[PDB]
Amino acid sequence: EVFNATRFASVYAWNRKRISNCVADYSVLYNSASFSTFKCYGVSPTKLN
Amino acid sequence: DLCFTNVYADSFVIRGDEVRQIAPGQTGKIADYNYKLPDDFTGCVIAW
Ligand SMILES: CCCCC/C=C\C/C=C\CCCCCCCC(=O)O
Repeated sequence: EVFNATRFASVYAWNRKRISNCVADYSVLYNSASFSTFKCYGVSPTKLN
Repeated sequence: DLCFTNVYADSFVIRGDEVRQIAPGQTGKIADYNYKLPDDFTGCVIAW
């Protein structure tokens, strides 16, 4: 619902979505999602799991 | 101006978006399942 959305919002009207009660197993994005930029600021990536 | 003790060259081919994953403390498909750099990594990463 986030990375595979058909339509994205404009930057001046950027969309905000609440995420709650879920498991952030981002490895499922490894199959089809390729990201040019992935920068974490308040947490190290390797600890995200 | 330096001499290097144990020079090892690790060569492979990845995606353009996965070049950023070649770092000591990165996560991702390549960093987790394919090629991981040590936290105390001493060396140089080159990609073209
Ligand atoms: C649906 C959103 C859930 C967010 C939960 C909050 C924190 C979890 C963290 C990171 C998830 C996104 C990882 C994207 C990059 C994957 C690795 C890569 O390709 O380099």
